[PDB]
Formats: sequence, structure tokens, C-alpha cells
Amino acid sequence: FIQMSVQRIVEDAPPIDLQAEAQHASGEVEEPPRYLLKFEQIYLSKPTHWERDGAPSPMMPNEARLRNLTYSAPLYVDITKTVIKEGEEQLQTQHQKT
Amino acid sequence: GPSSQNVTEYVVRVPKNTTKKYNIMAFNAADKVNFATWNQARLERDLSNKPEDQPWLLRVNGKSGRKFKGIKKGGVTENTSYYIFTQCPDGAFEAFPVHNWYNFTPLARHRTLTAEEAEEEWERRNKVLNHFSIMQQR
Amino acid sequence: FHYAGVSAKNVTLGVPRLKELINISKKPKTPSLTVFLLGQSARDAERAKDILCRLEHTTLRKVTANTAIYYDPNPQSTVVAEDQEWVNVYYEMPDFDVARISPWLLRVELDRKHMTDRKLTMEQIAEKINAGFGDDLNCIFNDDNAEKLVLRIRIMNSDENKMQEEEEVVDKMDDDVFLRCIESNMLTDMTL
Amino acid sequence: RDGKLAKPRQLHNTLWGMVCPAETPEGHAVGLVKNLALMAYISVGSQPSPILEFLEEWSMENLEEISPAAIADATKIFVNGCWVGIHKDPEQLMNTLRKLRRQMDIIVSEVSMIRDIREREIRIYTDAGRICRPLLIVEKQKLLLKKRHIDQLKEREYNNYSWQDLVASGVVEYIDTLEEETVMLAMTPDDLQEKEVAYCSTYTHCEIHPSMILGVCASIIPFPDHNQSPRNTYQSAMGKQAMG
Amino acid sequence: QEKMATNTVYVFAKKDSKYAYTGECRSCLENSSRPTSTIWVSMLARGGQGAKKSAIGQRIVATLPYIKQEVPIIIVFRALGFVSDRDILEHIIYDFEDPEMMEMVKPSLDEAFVIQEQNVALNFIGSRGAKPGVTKEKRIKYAKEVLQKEMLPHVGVSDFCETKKAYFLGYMVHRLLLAALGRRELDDRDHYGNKR
Amino acid sequence: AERGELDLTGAKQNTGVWLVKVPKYLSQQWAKASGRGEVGKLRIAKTQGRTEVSFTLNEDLANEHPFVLQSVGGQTLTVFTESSSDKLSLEGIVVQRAECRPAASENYMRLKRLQIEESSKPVRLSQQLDKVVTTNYKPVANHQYNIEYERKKKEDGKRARADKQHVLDMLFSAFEKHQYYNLKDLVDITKQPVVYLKEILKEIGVQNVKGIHKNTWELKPE
Amino acid sequence: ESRGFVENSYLAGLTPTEFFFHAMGGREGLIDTAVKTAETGYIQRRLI
Repeated sequence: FIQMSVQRIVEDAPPIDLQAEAQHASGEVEEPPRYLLKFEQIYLSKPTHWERDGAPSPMMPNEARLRNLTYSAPLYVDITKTVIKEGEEQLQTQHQKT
Repeated sequence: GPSSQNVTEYVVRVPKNTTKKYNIMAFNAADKVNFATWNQARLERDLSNKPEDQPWLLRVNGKSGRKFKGIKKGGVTENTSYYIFTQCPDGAFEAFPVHNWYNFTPLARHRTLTAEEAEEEWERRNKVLNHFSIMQQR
Repeated sequence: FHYAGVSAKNVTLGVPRLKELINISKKPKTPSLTVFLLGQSARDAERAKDILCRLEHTTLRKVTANTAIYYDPNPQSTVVAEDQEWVNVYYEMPDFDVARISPWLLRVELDRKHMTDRKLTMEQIAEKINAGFGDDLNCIFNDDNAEKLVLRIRIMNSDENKMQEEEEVVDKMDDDVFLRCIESNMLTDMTL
Repeated sequence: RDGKLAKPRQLHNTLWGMVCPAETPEGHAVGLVKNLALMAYISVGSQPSPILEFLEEWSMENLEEISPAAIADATKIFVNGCWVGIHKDPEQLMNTLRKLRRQMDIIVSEVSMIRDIREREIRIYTDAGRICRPLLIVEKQKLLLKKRHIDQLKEREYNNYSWQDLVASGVVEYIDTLEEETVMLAMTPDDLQEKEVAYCSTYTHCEIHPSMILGVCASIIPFPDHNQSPRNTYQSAMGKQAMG
Repeated sequence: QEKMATNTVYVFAKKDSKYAYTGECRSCLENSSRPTSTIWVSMLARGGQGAKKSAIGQRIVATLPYIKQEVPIIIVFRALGFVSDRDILEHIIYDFEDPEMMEMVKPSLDEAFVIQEQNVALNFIGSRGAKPGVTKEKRIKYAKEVLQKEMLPHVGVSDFCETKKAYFLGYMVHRLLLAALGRRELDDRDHYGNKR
Repeated sequence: AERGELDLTGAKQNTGVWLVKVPKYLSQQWAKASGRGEVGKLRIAKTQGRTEVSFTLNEDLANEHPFVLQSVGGQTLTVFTESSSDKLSLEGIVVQRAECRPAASENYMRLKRLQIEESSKPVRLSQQLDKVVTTNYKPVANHQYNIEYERKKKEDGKRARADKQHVLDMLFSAFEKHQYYNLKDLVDITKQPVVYLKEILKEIGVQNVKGIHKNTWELKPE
Repeated sequence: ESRGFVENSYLAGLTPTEFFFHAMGGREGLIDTAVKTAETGYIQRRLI
């Protein structure tokens, strides 16, 4: 499930694109702006916990019992931002890891 | 036999290009269509869908001489490609790729039962007893 | 249900009947009735069976071996050649109004095993059918000594106005369908 | 929940080797609550499509490529409820799939393959949530295992000889209830191999040990069969109630 | 948690109601959502009427997703576009040589003639779906979407897999038909192989 | 001569064609056809009670495939074409169908390898990440807001009213296209405060709800 | 045995199959007991 299923959902239909309103009469602005979002591999950190100083530490399941913390790990993803901006600058891509 | 004695050998080529896409046009044997009766035919993509995906519309012997609708098969090269093998004057064989599979079926002419003027209502009243008279009243 | 008692397991035991009884349901989940027999019936099985035949529910569908619908050009020169002498021999039947009755033939086959089963006769059957459907249904049958019990029927097309008199564009009743409406009704409705 | 009244609980026979009959709470949830068998296993789900492609190659006719009426004779084969096709010779196909199944080139732990002559059908399922268990594979009314293989199991304590290799050995296979309907299961290697009183010798597979039906709790009490059956369920509950 | 196996058509008696027999199959997607896609084919036993047709008890009557009421299986076949009875029969059985199977289906054939056109059939199914005004493009278009996606998703929602979809329904009816005829044994609910 | 016109020549010639099913790996070998497109040679042996056809790969293409003949009965098959000039033509009717199958050259292992070889993918499985902490930089001010700022500083909507005239002239232009317009749309042509605009629309016009609630304005019919 | 006959004794022990059929009936007694236990409280209330 961790290995594939969540990823299959991530494989499924996360790509979305959005186009700005035309806002008629503006002038000769060639057409309303447009934005697209793209996703790749999903990443998972080993179980870890962030101490009040903002810093990370390893999540010992023994520690989880003592501090009554929930045993968990960080989940990470490859994200891409992708502009069919409906302008002259089509195919301009911007990468995120979120 | 010669179908039970003849032994021959011919060369096969598979050209990386063609001057025209090759498709299959399939007919039900049960109809036993006499192709000789086809003096002419028209062939156009179907207009219900208002291109390469479009079903074909075949009009033979005029607009209403003969008419069929061809519907694309789900797949053609999903596991195995289909080839057209043709005999050449040099005896060698030439192979042609099948681009698509279209299913062709026969199509009744004029008749027209609207089934919307009162027939949808009439069915509610239906006792299975009459059916012809509505067809004249139109 | 530890109870055997050479019989069916009736009056479902205990609490569900007790719960139902407390609930005073309009009808028992398992209704039952004990039939006692006066005089000889208490000692004569044959008398008790005669009561059994009289009491017991019998549907027409229970009685029929088979049914079939035929196109018969002539009631006496029937296409059912096996029945042909059987129809042909009959003549004392008013065959003057049969010259217009349903050209279509409907024929039913009857279970002689059923006749053994409930101890029944053909004359009882013919008289039952006519009484229910009225005079409008013609009814004829072979004797029990035949190769098989069959009953072939006709609609009583009384010569006169039953001939597109008012043309009323409704089609009062098609034949073919009407053999089925009667047969649908014949099996399902009649309790012999 | 859905579908209620006139359905109750008692027991189903196929549960044999799938769930311990004694391992249930004595509360109202009795029988309503079940427990995993000692050696039962659950399907995780796989994709038949790569296997399905070889099938097309093994020569399995497509649904839109043939007319059902034109192929009245061939056995129909089903995968995950889906009608993949038909095969004019199912028996080699069943034998070949099983030998691939026995070769571990087909996942015994997942792939179920069942044929009904009565229906003229072959159904296959590779979906998740299916229960399967390992069984001894009987061939020619005899066990497929060798005593030398036991020595290999002994070799595993020091060096290596994995249970998976034993699975890879194909002398034992993992088996669901659908497959059980068709197999001729043996109770014991010894007695059943006897021909002197062989009412049947068509046995196909054999139990590792009848105790494998048992659950965690039932496994604790000795000779449960010399004891009244519910007492064991009471023990199964009360065992859970014990301090320790 | 114990559940019933999906994508597996089962027949159970519904004799506790007006329905003589029932065939059910859920057609949830393999991964996409598993919507359930519960399908009921129920055999209705209003084994009589009056003087209308003497035989209503042979009318099955499919239970379609989201539709406000039940409709005959055969109407769906018209929506599938198989106007020729021979083609539907192959879809039902590759071997119609048994007159008994032929006679049992015959009363459903009588239903088929009230609507022959696929387009009318789609609007009909749509009209049963809802009332998007007189715009019978929408009822057809909606029917088209249900036929693709909402109906038997488990085989594929692709357009060309509609004909392919049709092939499963007839076996499903056939399986129902054998059990309704009695040639098939009644499926167990207690069986775990029929469960997940 | 028309686009939708289909040539029937092949059919009317009763032209016959052959149909052969071929595996993809072989077909992939065939996309690398030797020379112009030659892939090999076909061998046909017929006897009094047995007929054998096979194909042998070109020696170049190599760096025996028996045929299984299949029926074409039950369904009449013909081939129809679409040229690169989009002209349509019927080449012929299918007189034979066949399938290329392996024979005494493989059991399963290579095919398994071939299947594996075709794939060459991680199926999509989540292969770790192992562990990272890609914390995100604080930009002291919202970037888009900042981007908004470069644009914002260029021009303001706070413009001047030297127009108790240029705006009415523009009104004739708009209302010439339609009798009535929405207030926001009236605001779009203008570059002045709505309250001031409200003062103008009151001056030469009235307004409506137009049966749509919206404050829609129009020029005075009187 | 194919239909649940337990031929052996508690002293003799039970076959794997007989034990299962024996376990099944034990459920029938136990389920009936649990159901009977809840219902008597309710029926009585109706009675009282």
C-alpha cells in the first residue's frame, strides 16, 4: 500500500490545469493566462519527530510510548509546475519537492 | 490436385513505408453481399459524432442504394500486429500493416417510428393488441 | 423440533408462537387444523380418502399434463390426426355455430396420474370449465380410456354480430392472444 | 448489516482449515466473531495481464475477435470475473498453468485457477482478500516430497534452504477454497497411499497436519477431542481472561 | 472485516417479495474508487394480471444504477444497439438449440418491440433517470455516460468496450436464466470463496 | 473525384489478400527490416494430406516461424485504404488469415525474459526517498504579493475626472452595441471611481434589475 | 462421517472431521443460549 497504492492514486489523477478569466476588453493581451500542475514519485522519510526547537529527531517507537506521541514518518513528493500559460512562453516548467 | 501436391517458395518483404494507410473492412457472411451489385460507393466519416477515430459511413449504389455503418474495434495492435500479405508479379510476397479494424453492418432504409409523439404514452396504455395503425397516422 | 409423530412439523414450537400469540397476530405464522372423522371415516381409509378428495385443494394447473396451441382448418377434419376420429365421431354437438368458432385450436393434455392422484373424472372437468367461462367457451375431450387425456377448446363465435360489426378500431380481441389470456387464466385462477 | 434476518451464524464447511471453530467469544458476538487459522494466508492482489498476454500466445481467443456461436465447443476461461476468453483444449491449459503454477513462475500465493466441467468453465482470480493455505502435493496417489529435502531443511539451520525454496520446490503449494472444491484432499500420507482398501486413490493433495485448523487458544489445550467441544471455546475465551 | 467477493454474479431467491428470483453482481473498479456498482436482475412474480396478457410472471426487469425505477434487461440491449434478436440471443447463449431456453426468454422478446431504436432506448433510459426538460439529447448523453462508466465499470469504461460489456450481461442473464429455469444451483451466501 | 468517394476497384477485381498475425518482438525485429524493407523469405510445402508454410528471417534481420492458418468464415473481410493524399481505395478482399507461432525453439524462459526485457521499468513503485528535509525558504515578503508590487507600482486606478465629456462619448459607443449593460462592465471601460460613475449614469440614464437583480444601466429612451 | 456421525468416544478421541462437526453443534447450543438469554428478559417485560 505504502509501496504502490498511495502512489497509484498519485499515479491516478493529480495533474490539474487552471486558466485565468479572460476579463474581456482588457485589450490585446492575447488571451487569458493558464497554469498546469504535474507530479512524479512520492517520497517517505524514516519515522521522525520535530522537537519544539523546530529541529527533527528519530522517532523511537519506545519514545513514542513514553512521550505518548503518534508513531509516524514524513511523506514527501516530487511536484512539477508547468505553464501552457497560453502566452508566447509555452512549455516553461518549474519543479517542487513538497 | 495442386492444393495437395504443389510445393513453392516466395520472398517476403516488409516495407518501412506506404503511400496509403491500410484498414480492414469486415462484412457479416450471413448477409452474403454481392459486391458485383456495387456499381459505386461513397465513404465518409459518420456525422452523429458532430476524425481518425470517426466511424465510417458507406453509401453504395447511391445515397440509399446501399448504406452501412462501420464501428471501430477496441484494439488492433494491442498484443499482435495484423499484416496484409499480397502476391506480386515476381511471385515474392509483400506485407502491409493493418492500421485499424472497422465493423460494418447493414442499415434499414426509410421507416421512421418516432416513439416520442404519443408512443411513449401509448405504451403505458398498451395491452399488446395493435401496432400498425400509428404507422399510417403519421 | 424433537416431535416426529408420523407427521409434518406443525404449530411451530414455543416462543415464536408464544411471541406471536402475545402479539396476537391476525394470522398464525403456521396455521393448522385437525380433521376428525365421524362413523366409518374413522375406520375406513377409503371413506377418509373420499373426504381427502373432497376437501383437498386442487388448482387446474395441478391437473394439467400439458397444453398446446394449434391451427386447425376443420374441427372434425382436425390436423391432430390422433384426435381426428374423436372429433369426427362427434356430430350431436351443435356444429352449426362452430363454422365460425376460433379456427385456431387450443388443446390441453391432462395428467391421468393426477386423475389417479386425486380420483377425478373428465365429465367433472368439462362441466367445471363451462360453468366458469360461461357458454362462450366450447369444450370437448376424449375418454379416459384413450391413449392420453386431452381437451381441445374453441371460442363460441355465435355466427351473428361477432364479425367486425362495428369495425371499432380497437381490435376487441385477437385470437392467438386470447387463447393465452384464457390459458393464463385457466391454469392460475380455477380451483377444481 | 446489509441482508438481515433468516441468515444467522452457524458455520460453513469450507471454513475447515481456514478458521479455528473454537476460537470465538462466548458473548452475543459468538460466531459473529472469527479468528485466523494457524497457517491460513490472505491474497494481496496481482495483475493477470502479463500472464494474460502469454495466454493469448498460448492461444486464447479474444471476445471481440470471435463470434460466441462460432466457438460453441471451447471451454470459457474467466479471470477476476472478467471473461478473458476460451480455449479448445483446457486440460493442457489447466495442466500447463498448473505446471507454471508449480514452477513458481505463477504465484501460488496469489493466483487461483479453477475449472468446472459442469459449467464448461475455467475461472481464475488474482484479487486481494482471498484466503489460501499450504498443502502437500500428492502425485500418483503418493507424496511429491523426498526425505533428502528434509535434510535440506536441516541444512537451513546452518547454511540455507528457504521455505520459499520449498515453495520453489513445488512439492507443496498454497491453496484457496475455490481450488479446494476441485482437489482431492488427503487426510494423511500413510494410510491413504494404501491400495488394499483403496476406495479412492485419486487424492491430489494432503494436509500438513490436522492441528493446522486450530487457532492460538485451541492449540494450548491437549486432546480437545476427548473434551466437550464448547469447553474449549470457553477455554479460548477464558485463556484470554487469564493473567500472565 | 468479512465481505462478499466483488465482480461475481450471484443468484438468490427473493421469494419473500414480489420477486421470484434475483441475480446480483457488484462491479466496482479495480483501483480507481471501488464505487460498488451494485447490479440487480430480479425475476418478478406478479404471476398474473387479468385479461391483459395472462402472463406477466415471465418479465424479469433489470435494476439499473441511479435510475428511479426498474426496467427490462431487453431495453438495455436496444440501448446496446443490437436490434436483431439473433444477435442478442448469441449474447444470451451461443447455443439456442434448446427450445426450453428459447421459450423462457420469449416473453422478454415480446417486450422488445415497443422500442426498436437505440436512440429512443437511450432517451427512454434517460427519461427513467431524470427530467432534464424536453432536451432528449441530455437523457441520451447521460445514458451514454452511465452505460460507459456507471454500468459494469469493472470491465472498462471505454466506448468500444460497450459491445464487450454486452457480452458479460448476457452470460449474467444466462446464469440467472439457468438458475431461474433451475438448471443452475442456487449460490450460497455463507460460502467464503464467494467472500473477501 | 471527391474526398468521400471510395474506390471499389480491388473488390470489383475480386482482389485477394492474405492476413497474418505476428508477435511484437518479431514485429520489432521487422521494424529494423533489412535493406529497403526485406525481412526474409517464406517457404510453402503442400502434400496430399498436409500443408506446411513457414517464414525464415533474413540473415541480416537475424542480427523458422511456422504459420498457423485460420478461418475467415463467418465474416467477410476486405482491405480499404486512406492515401497520404487522403484519397480512398479498396485494395481487395481477404482470402487468407494466419498466425505466426513459435515451434521447438522456446519453452518459456526466454519469453519470460522477453517480457521482462520489454518492460525495463520500476512499474511506478515508491522506491524510498529514504529520508530528506527540504525545508522551504522564507521570502521576508510574499513572492506573488511582491510580484504584484512590481505591477502595482506601475499604475493606479486613482485617475482624474477631466471627462464630464470623454466618458459620455464612450457611452454612445458601448450602448450602440446593446441597449443595457452591467455596472461592473461599465466600470471596466471607465478609469474612475464608481461613485463618480454612479453620478454619470444617473445623469444620462436610469438603471434596472433587468429581472436579474444586477444593477444594469441603460441610456434614457427619452 | 461424511454427514457428521461421531463414531468414536470421548475416550477414543475424535477424528479431525468429527471434531469440526462436534464444534459446529456446540455453536448451535451456544448461539441459541445467547439469543434465548436476551429474549426472555424482553418477553417477560411484555408479560409483566
